[PDB]
Order: sequence, then C-alpha cells, then structure tokens
Amino acid sequence: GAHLARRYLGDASKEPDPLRMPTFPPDYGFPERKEREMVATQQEMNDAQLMLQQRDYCAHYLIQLLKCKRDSFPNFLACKHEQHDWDYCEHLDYVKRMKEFERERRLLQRKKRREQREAEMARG
Amino acid sequence: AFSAPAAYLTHQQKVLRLYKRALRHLESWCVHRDKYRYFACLMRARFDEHKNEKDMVKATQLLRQAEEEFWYGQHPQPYIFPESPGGTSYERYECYKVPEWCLDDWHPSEKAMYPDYFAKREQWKRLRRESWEREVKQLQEETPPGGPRTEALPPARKEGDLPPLWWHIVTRPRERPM
Amino acid sequence: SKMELPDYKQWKIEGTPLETVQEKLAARGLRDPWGRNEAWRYSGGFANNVSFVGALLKGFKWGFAAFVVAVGAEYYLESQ
Amino acid sequence: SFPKYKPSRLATLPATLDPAEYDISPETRKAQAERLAIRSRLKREYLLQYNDPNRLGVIEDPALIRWTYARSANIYPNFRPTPKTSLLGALFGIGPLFFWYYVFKTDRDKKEKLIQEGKLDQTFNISY
Amino acid sequence: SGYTPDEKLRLQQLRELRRRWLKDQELSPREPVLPPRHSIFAVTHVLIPVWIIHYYLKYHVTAKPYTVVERKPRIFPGDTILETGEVIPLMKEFPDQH
Amino acid sequence: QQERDPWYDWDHPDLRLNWGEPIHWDLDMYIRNRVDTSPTPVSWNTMCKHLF
Amino acid sequence: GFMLALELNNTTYYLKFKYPSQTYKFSNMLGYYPSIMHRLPTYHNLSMSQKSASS
Amino acid sequence: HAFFKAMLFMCSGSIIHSLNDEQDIRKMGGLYKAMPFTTTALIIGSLALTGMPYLTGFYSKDLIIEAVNMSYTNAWALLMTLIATSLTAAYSTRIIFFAFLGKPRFPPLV
Amino acid sequence: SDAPPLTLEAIKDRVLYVLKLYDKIDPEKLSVNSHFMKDLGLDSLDQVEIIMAMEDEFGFEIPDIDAEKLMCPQEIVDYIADKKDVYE
Amino acid sequence: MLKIIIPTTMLLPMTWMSKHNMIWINATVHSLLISLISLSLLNQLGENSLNFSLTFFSDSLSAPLLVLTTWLLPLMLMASQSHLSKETTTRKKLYITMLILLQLFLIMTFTATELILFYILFEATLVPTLIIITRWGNQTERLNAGLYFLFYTLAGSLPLLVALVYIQNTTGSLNFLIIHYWSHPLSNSWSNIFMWLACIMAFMVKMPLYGLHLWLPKAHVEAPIAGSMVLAAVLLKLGGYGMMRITTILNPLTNYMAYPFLMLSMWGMIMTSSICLRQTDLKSLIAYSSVSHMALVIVAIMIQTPWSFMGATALMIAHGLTSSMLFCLANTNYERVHSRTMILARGLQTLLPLMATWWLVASLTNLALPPSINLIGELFIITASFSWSNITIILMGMNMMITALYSLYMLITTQRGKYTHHINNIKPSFTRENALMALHILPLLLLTLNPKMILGPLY
Amino acid sequence: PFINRFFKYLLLFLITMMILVTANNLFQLFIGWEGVGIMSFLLIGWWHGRTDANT
Amino acid sequence: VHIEPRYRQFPQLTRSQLIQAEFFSATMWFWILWRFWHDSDAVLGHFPYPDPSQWTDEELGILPDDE
Ligand SMILES: CCCCCCCCCCCCCCCCCC(=O)OC[C@H](COP(=O)([O-])OCC(O)COP(=O)([O-])OC[C@@H](COC(=O)CCCCCCCCCCCCCCCCC)OC(=O)CCCCCCCCCCCCCCCCC)OC(=O)CCCCCCCCCCCCCCCCC
Ligand SMILES: CCCCCCCCCCCCCCCCC[C@@H](O)O[C@H](CO[C@H](O)CCCCCCCCCCCCCCC)COP(=O)(O)OCC[N+](C)(C)C
Ligand SMILES: CCCCCCCC/C=C/CCCCCCCC(=O)OC[C@H](COP(=O)(O)OCCN)OC(=O)CCCCCCC/C=C/CCCCCCCC
Ligand SMILES: CCCCCCCCCCCC(=O)SCCNC(=O)CCNC(=O)[C@H](O)C(C)(C)COP(=O)(O)O
Repeated sequence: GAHLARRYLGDASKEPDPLRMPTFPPDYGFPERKEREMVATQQEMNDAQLMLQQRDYCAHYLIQLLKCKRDSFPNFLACKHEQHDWDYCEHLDYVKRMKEFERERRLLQRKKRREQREAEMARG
Repeated sequence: AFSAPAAYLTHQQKVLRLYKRALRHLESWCVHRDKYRYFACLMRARFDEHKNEKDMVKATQLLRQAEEEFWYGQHPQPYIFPESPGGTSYERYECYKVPEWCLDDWHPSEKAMYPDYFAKREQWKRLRRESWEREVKQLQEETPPGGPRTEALPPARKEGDLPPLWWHIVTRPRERPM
Repeated sequence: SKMELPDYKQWKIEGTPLETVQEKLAARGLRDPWGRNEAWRYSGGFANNVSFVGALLKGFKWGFAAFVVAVGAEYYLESQ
Repeated sequence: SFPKYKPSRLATLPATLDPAEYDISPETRKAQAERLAIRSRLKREYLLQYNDPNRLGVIEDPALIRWTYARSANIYPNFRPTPKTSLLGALFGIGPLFFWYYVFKTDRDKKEKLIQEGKLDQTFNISY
Repeated sequence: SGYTPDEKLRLQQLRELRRRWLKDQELSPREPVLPPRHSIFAVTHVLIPVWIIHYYLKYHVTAKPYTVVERKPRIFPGDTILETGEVIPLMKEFPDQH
Repeated sequence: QQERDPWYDWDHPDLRLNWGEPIHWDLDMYIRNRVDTSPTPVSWNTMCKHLF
Repeated sequence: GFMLALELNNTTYYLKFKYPSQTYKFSNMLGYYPSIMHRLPTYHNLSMSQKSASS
Repeated sequence: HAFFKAMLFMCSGSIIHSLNDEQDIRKMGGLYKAMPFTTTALIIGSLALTGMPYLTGFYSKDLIIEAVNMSYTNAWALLMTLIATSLTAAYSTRIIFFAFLGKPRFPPLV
Repeated sequence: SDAPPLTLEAIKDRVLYVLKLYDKIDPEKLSVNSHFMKDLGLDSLDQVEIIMAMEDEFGFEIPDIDAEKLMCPQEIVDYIADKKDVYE
Repeated sequence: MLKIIIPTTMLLPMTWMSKHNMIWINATVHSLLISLISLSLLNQLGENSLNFSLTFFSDSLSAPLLVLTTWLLPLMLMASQSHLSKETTTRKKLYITMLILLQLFLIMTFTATELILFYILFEATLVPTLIIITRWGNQTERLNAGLYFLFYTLAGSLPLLVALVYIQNTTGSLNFLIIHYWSHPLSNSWSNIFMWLACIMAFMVKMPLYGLHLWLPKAHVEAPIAGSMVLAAVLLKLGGYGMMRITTILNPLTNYMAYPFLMLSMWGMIMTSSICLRQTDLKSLIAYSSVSHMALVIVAIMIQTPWSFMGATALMIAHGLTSSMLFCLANTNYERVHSRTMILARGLQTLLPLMATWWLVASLTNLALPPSINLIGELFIITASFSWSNITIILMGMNMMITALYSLYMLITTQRGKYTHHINNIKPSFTRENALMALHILPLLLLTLNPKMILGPLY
Repeated sequence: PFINRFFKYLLLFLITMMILVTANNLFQLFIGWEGVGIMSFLLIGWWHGRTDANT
Repeated sequence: VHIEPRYRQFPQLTRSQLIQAEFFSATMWFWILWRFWHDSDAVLGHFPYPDPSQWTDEELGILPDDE
C-alpha cells in the first residue's frame, strides 16, 4: 504494498524515499543509541570467503552453518539448527530495516506537519 | 497429382472445392466429432438450399459471397495431413529416393551380390528398348496436326504395345524408399 | 497378426452424444448420415474417461495410504 | 457484410477473392485454351527426350539459358544513361562512402582530441 | 464425370506394369551374397584414458607454474591447520539469543 | 514459387517449375526457401498495425 | 490459470460456433512477427542486392 | 528445468510415434487409459513445470518468483512475470485436456 | 515394428466398411463395382463426403482433381493402392 | 635459395624430355618433392630475416607464401589432367611449361631483395597467366577476360615503375633492408601525395580494391581450373605482400591517405557479400567471395598495426587454400554437367555423399568457423579495426552475417533438395578428385594446430 | 537408415557443449558457441530433402 | 511382447505398464504429502510478518509533535 499507492497517488511529500534514506540524524529523536556490534572478525570472514553480500551482521551464523555442513557432509539433512539460527538472524535484520523505514515515515510526516503548523501560527 | 489438368474449372467444380475447403476448416474449428457432425449437417443444408438456381449470374454471385465469407472466417492454423503439401512429413523421405539409373554405375563387385535382381533389371531394360519406337510412332499418329492440346496420353491399343511414355511412371523410386 | 474387422452392425449412435445431435437435427428437419462412422469412438473401451481433476489426482489413494502408514510408524517409533 | 481483405506486395490476393475470375468471356476461355495448348506442347517436347532410352546427359533448357543470359550479359547493351539511372547510381554508389567517411572521421577526431587532453582512460591498453 | 475409357485403360495398363516392377523389386532368398570380454569396455575406455591423463597432468602440466590453480580451501573457527598445526580460535562469545 | 499449385506434376517438383516455360527475373529471390508472397488470413497493413 | 484454462476448454463442448476475435488471431499467428519480419527485410535486402549492388 | 523439459518432449515424441507421426493435438483423443505410463510421466512433468510444491520445478521457480516480488525492480516487468507464470499453467492444461482427456479423434487403425 | 504391410484385400475391406457405415447407401445393394451416381443415386456432394470419409479412414488427403474422378469403390481402392505402392 | 629455384628450372626439361604418357606422373612427383624442400624455409628468426645473398632473402611473411606456391603446383597438375586428356602431347607439355614458369616467377618474386627486381618478376607473372586463360579457356568470353586482366594490371603498375626509379634516384637504393633502416618521413605536399598514390595503386588493383575489381570475375570465371586456382590462391596475395613491403616508406602520409581506400574496402565488402546472395553462376559467387575477403585484408594493411598485419598474413594463407578448394569443387560439377548454373544440378548429396562432405567442410572454412585460421585472421583484423575505431564493428558485424548466409546458400542449393530428374550422367567421384579435396583441406587444419607459422613477422 | 550418423551427430553436439561450458577464455567459449550452432544447423536439417527443414 | 492392431477397439494393455504408471503416481503423491508434512514452512512461510502500525513511538523514537 500500500505504500507504493500512497507515494505514487497520495502525498509524495511525506513519503520516505528509498534511495535517499534516512534524511534525519540517527540520534535525532533518540536520546542515545547503542552502536550496532559485530561478532565475526574481518579476518574470520575473509578466511571463510563468504561473499561481499553475505558479510552482513548475521555472518557468524552463516560461518557456523558452513562449518557444520562441511563436517556433516554425507548426512546433508543434519544442518537444521544452524540453518534456522541463520534464518532467524536474517529475519531480525529485516525487521530492523522495516523499523527504520517506519521511523523515517513518521518523522517525515511529523516534522513537515509540525513546521507547516508553526508557519500557520506565524501566519496569524 | 495423377490426372492431366483441364484448361479451366467449371462452376460445379468450384462449388465442390469450396464445399470441401469449408468442411475441412469447420472441422478444424470444431475439434470434437459430434459438434463437427452437427455443424457439417448445417453447412450441407446451407449449401443445398440454393442448389436449384437456374440463373447462373446469381449462382456465381452467391459463390463469390461464400468465398469471401470463407476467407474472412477461415481457420488461421487449419489441420493438415502430415504428408500433405503443408504437413510435418510432407517431403521427409525425398532424400532417400534414388533414381534407378544410378544402378548402372555400380562396381561389378557390388553387382556380384544380387544377381537375380540385375537379371530382372536387364529384362526390363530390353523391354523398354524394344517398345520405345512403337511408343514414339503411336504418339506421332494420335497427335493432332497443331500439336497436343492437353497433357493426356493415349494407352496401348495393339497386340503387345505399351502405353507410351511409361518408363519413368512405372519405375518410380518408392513412397518409403529406404 | 491375422485379425479381421468387427461387425459393422454393432455401431449404433444409441446412447452417445451422436443421439443428441440427431435429435437436434431432427428438430430442424435435417439428418446426420455419418453418425455410425463416429460411433466407434464412444462404443467400446473409450466409453468413459476421467476429468482434469481426476487425472491430476491419479495415484493419490495409494500415495496417501503409504504416507499415513509411514506417519503412524514415525509417531510410534519415537517412543523408543 | 464481413471485413474486407486488401492485397499487398508481400501478401497477394487469393484466386477465390479475385473479381476478374468471376466475370468471364468466351475470349477468356479461348485464351485459357491457348495457354493450355502451349503448356501441353512444351510438356510433350520435354517428355519425349525425358523417356528416350538412348539419351545420356543433361536435357538443355533454353529458358534457363535465356534467364541467365538476361541476368548477366544482356544488361549493359540495354543500358541508357537517364536521369533516373544517373541519380540512382550517384546516390547508391556515392552517398554511403561519404556517409561512412563523415562518421569515421568525426569519431576519430573526437578520440584524438580526447587523447591530446590526456583524458581517455587508456590504462591497460597494451595491444593495438 | 469420372474417367474416360482411354484414361481408364491407360491407368489399368500402367497399374499392371507398376505392380510387376514392385514385385520384381523383391529379394530372392540368396540375394545378399556376402563374399569372403565382459568388462573390457571399462578398461579401454575409462582406465586407459585416465592413466594417460593423470600421467600428463602429474609430470608434464604441473611441471610449470600456474598451470593447475585451485582456490584456497575455506577456513573456519575451531579448525586446525595440517601443515603448521596452528589452531584457529573460537568466535567472540555469541550473545546467545536462544 | 510457394503460390504455385503443389498438386500439379511439375517437371521440377522442388522448384515447382516446368521445362521450357519463361522464368521470372527474380526466381532466385522466390525459390520458396526465401521471400514468400502467399496470401495471408489477416490483411497486410493490419498485421503491421497490431505488431507495431 | 488452471481454473480459467479449464473453463475455456470446457466451453468447447457446447454446440455454439462463433468466429474468432482479433486477440485470438494475434496470439495464434505469433503476433505476426514471422509474417512481417521474414518477408519485408528479406525482400528489401535481396532486391537491393540484385538491383543496386550487382546490376 | 532440464529434467522435466526433456521428459515432456520425450512423452510428446512417444505420442507422436504411436499415432503414425501425427503432431496435431486436434487429432489426439483419450490417451489417459490407452497410454498409462506416458500419461503419468506427462502429468508429473506438467506439475513440475508449474512449480507444484516439493517437486523439482518448485525449488527454483518458487524462489525466483518470491525474489522478483521482494526487489527494487520495474513494476511492468513484475506484472508480466506474473501473467506469464499464469499462462504457463494455462498452456500445460491445454496439452493435457486436448491430448489425454475426452474421446479418440485419431484414425481407426489403432 | 511399424504398421503392417497394407494389402489390397485390407484396403477393399476398409472401403466397404466405410461405405456400409453410410446411411444413404443400403449395405446389401452396395457392391464393389457399384457406381455412385447411376447405381446408388447420389449427387456430387455425397461423393465429396465419401471422399472425405476415405481420407479420414486412411489418414491421407486426396487431391480434388483426382477425387472428382473416382466413381465406384474399385476406383477408390485402385487409387489408394497405387498411391501407397501396394502390389500384393 | 637456389636449392629451390634450380629444381624448378630442372622441372622444365624433365617435362620436355619425358615420354608421352609419363608427363603428369613425373611433374607431380617432382613438384611434391620441391614442396617438401621448400618446407625448410619455415625455420625463421625472431629479429631479422634470412639473408641468403645479395639478391634473395626470406622473411617470416614470404616463407608461407612460397610454401603455398610450391604446394599449389601439384594440385593444379592433378586438377588439369582430366580435361586435357584429348589434347596433343606438345600442347600438354606447353601447358605444364606455363605452370612451371608461373611457379618460378612467383618463387623469385617473394624473395627478391630489391623493389625493381620484385617489380620485374611480379609483372612477368602476367604472361603465363594471360596465355593460359586465352588459350585454354572454354568460352569466347576468355579473350575479353584476358584483355581486362592485362590492362587493369598494367595501368596500375606503370606509375609504380616511374615512382620506383624516382625513389632510387632520390635515396640511392631500392634494397629493402637499406630502405627500412634509412627510412625518412613523408611530408604533406602534392608531390608526396602523388608519390603515395603511384606506390599504392598497383597493389590496390591487384587485391583488388572495390571499384577496381571488375577484371577479377571475368578472369576467374573464364579461366581453366588451374588458372582459377593460381589466380585466387597466390596471385591476389602479390598485392598484399607488396603493400606491406612498400608501406615502410609511406609514413606518416598514410595516416590520412588511407581514408578513401578504407571506406571503399568496408562498404564494398558489404556490397560484394550482398552480390554473392543473388548469383546464378557458381564460379562468380566464389570470385566475389574472394573480393570480400581481400577487402578485409586491405583494411588490415591500411590501419598499420601489428595485430592487423598478423591477421592479414593468416587471412591471405587461409583464403588461398579455401578458395582453391572451392574452385575445384565447382569444377567437378562443371565437368559432370557441362554447365556453371548453380540451380541446374541439385540434390547432389544423394548421388555423391563424400563430395558433399568436402563441400560442407569448404563452406564451413569459408564462413570462418573457429578455430580455423580463417577465423584467427578475421578476428585479429576485427580487433585491430575496433581499436582503430569502435564503429567498424557494425560494418564488420554485418559482413560476418552475410558471409554465413551466402556460404550456406551455396551449400543448400548445390547439395540439398531433390536431384534434377533429367540429369543421369552423374558418375561416381574419382579417386583423383577426392585426393585433390583432401590435399586442399588437411593442411588447413594442420596449420590450425600450429598457427604461429602463418602469423607473419610481427609475431 | 542413417541412425549411426545421427548418434555420431548427437555425440558431437554434446562434446561442443562441454567445450562451451568448461571454457576458461573467450576464444575457447566462442569455439564451443559456434560448434553447437553448427551442430544444431546440421541436426535441424536432418531430412535434407525437405525444403522447410533447410529453411 | 507382441501387440497387434485393433481397428476401432481399445488397444491391448500389458499389466506391467499400468503397474509402473500407478506406482510412480503413488510415489509422487506420497513424496508431496510427506515433504509437506515435514517442511510446511517452505510453503506457509516461517516467520510472522509484523505490522508497522503497532510499533510504539517510544521504541521508534519520534518526538511528541512539540520540539
Ligand atoms: C486478484 C489479484 C490479481 C488480479 C489479476 C487480474 C484480475 C482479472 C482476472 C481476469 C484476468 C483475465 C481473465 C481472462 C482474460 C480473457 C480470457 C479470454 O480468453 O478472452 C477471450 C477473447 C477471445 O476469445 P475467442 O477468440 O473467441 O476464443 C477462441 C476460441 O474459443 C478457440 O479456443 P482455443 O481452443 O483456440 O483456445 C484459445 C485460448 C487462447 O485465447 C485467446 O486467444 C485470447 C487470450 C486472452 C488471455 C490473455 C491473458 C494475458 C494477457 C496479457 C496481455 C499483455 C499486454 C498486451 C498488450 C496489447 C497491446 C496491443 O484460450 C485459452 O487457452 C485460455 C486463455 C488464458 C486463460 C487463463 C488466463 C490467465 C492470464 C490472465 C489472468 C491472470 C490471473 C492472475 C493475474 C495476476 C496479476 C497480478 O479474448 C479477449 O477478448 C480477452 C483478452 C484480453 C485482451 C485485452 C486487450 C485489449 C484489447 C482492446 C485494445 C484497445 C486499444 C486501445 C487503443 C490503442 C491505440 C494504439
Ligand atoms: C573507383 C575507385 C578508384 C580508386 C580510388 C582512388 C582514391 C583516390 C582519392 C585520393 C585521396 C586524397 C587525395 C588528395 C588528399 C586531400 C584531398 C583534398 O580534397 O583535401 C583538401 C585539398 O583542398 C582542396 O580540396 C584542393 C583539391 C581540389 C581539386 C582536387 C579534385 C577532386 C575532384 C574529384 C575528382 C575524382 C578523383 C578520382 C578519379 C576517379 C585538403 O586541403 P589542403 O591543405 O589545401 O591540401 C593538402 C595538401 N597540401 C598540404 C599540400 C596543401
Ligand atoms: C546487426 C546487423 C543486421 C541485423 C539484422 C537486420 C535484418 C537482416 C536482414 C537479413 C536479410 C537476409 C536475406 C536472405 C535471407 C535468406 C532468405 C530467408 O531467410 O527467407 C526467410 C526465411 C523463410 O521464412 P519462414 O518464415 O521461415 O517460412 C518457412 C515456411 N515456408 O526465414 C528467415 O530466415 C527470415 C529471417 C530474417 C530475420 C531478420 C529480422 C531480424 C531483426 C532483429 C532485430 C531485433 C534485434 C534484437 C534486439 C535484442 C535486444 C538487445
Ligand atoms: C469455418 C468457416 C468456413 C465456412 C464458410 C463457407 C460458407 C458457404 C455457404 C454458402 C455457399 C453456397 O451454398 S453457394 C450454392 C451455389 N448454387 C449453384 O451453383 C446452383 C447450380 N447447381 C450446381 O451448379 C451443382 O448442382 C452443385 C450445386 C454445385 C452440386 O453439384 P452435384 O449435385 O452435381 O454434385
């Protein structure tokens, strides 16, 4: 989606731009924000030779899954717990991205309405 | 493909050809047999409705109208028999057809196999060599002075004659040569 | 090898859609003189056929039986 | 009644849709008779040599010889310099040459000007 | 309609002659007068070719640098190296999102 | 040559030509391995419009 | 797609005959791509290679 | 795709060879019973081509569709992909209905 | 292998079978030399339908010029035999 | 290199002293031996050329051409002895004498160290070719073909003679080594422009450049089979060899004098390839094929890069072999049916299967199927042209598509379809014809196995 | 009657396809490319007496 | 195996072909049912798709329309 209809038909002014995002500071509305940490070392990721795209924040679960797959080679049905853990981490990552998108839309809608109504106050 | 054509078609010939074409294309449209039978009976009734028109002008006008309707309503992908001039197996076996004169150039070792076949071949060749002049003279007699007017050939009439120009019709390769 | 054609008098449009076609052409004063030539396509072992959904679920019964017995074996095999 | 079909060069008119074959005259029938007579005489002339037992070789066809001679050797003797011939020859023999010359000269002048300014990204261009 | 007697007679004679020719095309019983272990496939088609290929690769192709190149094997935490005997440490105390 | 009758007994069956008859100037363009001008079910100038 | 095709194939059993639409003619004749692109470019190429290049 | 496409063409060839080199579906009747193994193979191949769950087609086509849906992509391309994957099932259905269901339409010398 | 070696007897049997499945022709009154126009009293359209029925039975089409000429089952059988190279 | 020249001069009296029924055998055997001897010239150096004496030298560009000439002589002998069977003994010996003299002139032309000696030999090659064409051709057009072949060549070659003597009066030498070491740039003046044109036009007309090629279809169609073989395989390559030699003294003027010839070569390549699509004579099609390939060679020589020179050398060798094979293939059918029309005899694969295989291989090499040396040369030239300008790929691309089209058109028209009914004199292929085709085709693939032997001195 | 040739042809196509698939440089890949193209040309016109197959 | 033409009758069928066809149809259906019973997530999706509207401004950190 409904967001596509809202942006291409409704007011595109208060709709987030996927290419230009975010437009607000990361600590704007939050008093303080924890820095997102990483578990797998750059050297570990290089040694595992994951990919330039699989080296996300869930890379450690992927490394564990690959090690378990190599160890349990003939039994190709034993790597279920590690696969589930990696999928769960990727799902949490997607949830975080959805949250980021959600945050951008409200801030844009809230900021623009607040500044236009302050201009309205200044217009009387 | 076997009969000599005529200088032109007649009105009834054209009507019959259109009737066959329309029935075939209707069968192409009506895939199932009962539906085809229904609409083919309807088509036959429609064809024989105007069967008794003594005015040839209006008959040809109706034929023109029917041909126009057929061209508008023909099937773009009609059914073709596999060996018909548009079918999937039309000229499939033409590459396997070898003319009989090629056997004259076989090496004697190749002809050492199949002795009886080549004896029969020699008999056939002697027959042709003996009958050629009689065929030519019969054609000379039966031909009108101003040259032939059709592509129809006369048959044999005398004691042991053969129908003139028969060698390449009788000795066709085959329909499934190899 | 050495097989002869069946009797031509057993082909009847009786009880096949050709019957219905003949009735609708009789309602118009017409007639269908070729139905017996098509009666063999409905007469014998071609009398009945499955539907599309019936064709898609061809071997569903045997497969379902095997699946059920295997699932039961799984359920009363974890009791070890 | 129905939508009409109009013929084109690469999609011709069907015989059954041709008005000329539905209004005929005895003159037309005579013409068809003469055409069939000529065709039959040629067919008999061919078949007489085709079935000849003593014939070894290729049956010469004057029609094929006339076709090849007309397509090759008869062309220049029947050529006249006309405004149409001159214009078509000049166009189709001259225009492409200067068109391609202009294209290639412009491209190479642009490339050379870019090379002079030192901005062409010729890195790794060892082989030419 | 139909044939004329001339066409019918000519077709009859041509049909007789054509059937005679087709009958003559048949072969008599003697016509083709011709004038005068188990697993050996796996040896001459698999074993022998792989002997020549392995010999050609082991002593000729690999006698020059960079002719057979294999991408480096993946290394995972907790692995031990065959040559050096070095072991790789574990992975930074997983947060345990159980 | 595609428009010629395929049920006729041509001297050359593949080429659909008869010995001694006048040959079209552009026969090699029309040998039926090539450009075909046979009538179509849908009109030209209507196929072009729909395709474009 | 399954259900729509099944309906459109079941309706062929009816004793009803209607002439095809232009959409059917477009689909069946492959959008007329081979009918036009195998006749116009080939004709112009061969005709130009005889009339102009050779003659 | 290699597997089921090759086997679909192979079943088509089997049907063509049995019915005296006939390729038109309008002259192919009820082969569901006359050709049991060919019918089974063609049904399995059609179901795999249409990405029926847990079949060979599914482990690629399903992921392809769900990856087209979750990407920053041309919208017209997505729409045409969906329409085409419907038309796939439609054409597969046509072969089965025409070639295997109904009454015979082939010449009488079986 | 492939289809058996079609013979003249089989061709005649199939032709007579198709003709006796025709409602406008009486079975017993029909003979192998029966004429379609004279003996059986059929018009041209019935002859066209019979030619199409023969085409369906043998799986191959017959050209219109050739088709118009055949008038008795003997001519049909002879044309079929000459077409398919049947000599026995 | 008298160890090759003297044996040919001995071929002459060996032919004129042989018995009336052993001339072909003796000529063939000793021609093959001379070819085997000439095979030793392929041992070339990496820096300079083999300088045998003050008069003769062998480079990495002329050694494959000499090998091709010496290998082509026996093939011409085998191809000629069929249609010369009814000829008298003296005239057969004269025909062999013409062929031997042509080989001797060609061998001396490719190794002359001076440009005037090269000119004299490259012009002496005219007399045997003209005599062969005008005396042993079949039709009355052979006289006009000989006139066209003579005057097109001489009208280009005489200004070259004037320019050569002028250059020797100016610089003091025409020796190629001195010319190369003491090279000086050409200024931009009308005198220098006309000197460039005089030094280039003779080789251009020899290739021949599009618009100056009208002599070639006449001469190559009206000649006997050996004449066609040597005209297509070796005599066209004289222009390319001479152009690569002479361009040493033409810089930097070529940088812009090459434009009209480049445009002519590319567009006329397209035009001659298109002409091949509508051709009723089977030999004229092969002639126009030669014109297209030589236009590519002209482009490669004109753009003056190492890759273009390598491609030009490879393409010249490959084209010589392929075009000679195609001419022999057409001559077999001509000897069978006594007509050159392509659509007369059809469906020949049914009657002659092995000859059909030879046709297929020849037409596959004509369209440059990889990894044949035809494609190696074509691809090197295409890459060099792309570096010259990125827009050449369009013209080059069109040519590749057209060449495939007309090659397979020739193959399908001659071999497939149904055999003409009236022609019943198509006898089985003789052992001689099959051996001729095999000796044409096997060296092509053998050279593919080791392509540095035909890549020229720039390798 | 030429099944042996047909089998040889099929095998040739398979070899060219492996050459295409395992090629590491563009020239080898082009060799496989054109090889499979020529093999398909020869196998499409298997019945070489039929005009449509050659087309 | 010898099967002769029938001429307008149902063709002759050997027991083995029906046995094979039924066996393979049954094994396909068993495979589908078993793989759905053990891998239903592959068709029904595994993780719950959340709804953005039910996210509080506290965790999303947007100001109460004043600053
Ligand atoms: C819920 C969310 C998702 C929503 C999705 C969409 C919701 C809507 C659901 C419905 C979707 C479509 C349902 C069916 C559609 C039509 C079915 C049909 O067959 O109709 C019959 C009719 C022809 O019937 P007929 O010829 O009598 O039948 C033949 C005989 O029965 C002889 O029979 P036969 O044996 O020869 O059989 C013929 C054969 C073939 O039949 C035909 O010949 C016609 C084929 C029509 C079907 C085409 C479908 C795909 C269309 C793609 C279009 C791409 C763009 C084209 C642009 C063209 C530009 C010129 O019939 C079939 O095999 C079955 C056809 C397909 C059935 C299944 C269709 C599935 C695809 C569509 C549904 C998608 C569902 C999921 C959607 C998901 C979206 C996210 O065709 C139509 O009229 C409808 C076709 C649509 C064409 C509209 C195009 C516009 C025309 C006017 C142009 C205006 C020009 C303006 C000016 C321009 C100036 C430049
Ligand atoms: C059919 C195929 C035949 C073979 C094709 C042969 C190709 C020959 C073409 C010759 C290529 C170039 C020749 C001369 C070089 C430049 C041409 C000239 O047009 O360029 C300008 C020349 O300017 C003007 O054009 C003057 C020339 C005008 C008179 C020439 C007549 C051209 C008319 C066409 C006749 C056709 C010729 C071919 C006959 C078949 C350059 O300006 P400018 O800097 O000042 O001159 C450079 C020389 N400088 C440095 C010494 C001063
Ligand atoms: C890039 C440079 C050139 C690009 C292509 C431009 C057009 C090329 C013109 C080619 C002219 C060839 C003339 C002679 C060819 C041989 C004769 C011939 O083939 O006749 C047609 C012959 C027979 O017709 P059928 O329909 O098969 O009938 C058979 C049943 N009777 O069929 C053909 O081969 C026709 C082929 C011609 C195709 C030309 C049109 C193709 C143009 C492609 C443009 C689109 C480019 C793709 C873009 C991709 C996106 C990046
Ligand atoms: C699928 C879509 C295609 C279908 C479209 C086609 C629609 C066409 C339907 C209407 C056309 C007609 O009936 S037009 C009817 C034309 N009427 C006449 O010609 C009157 C004179 N009669 C004769 O000439 C002969 O008796 C003859 C009748 C030929 C019989 O021949 P026999 O008795 O001696 O065998």
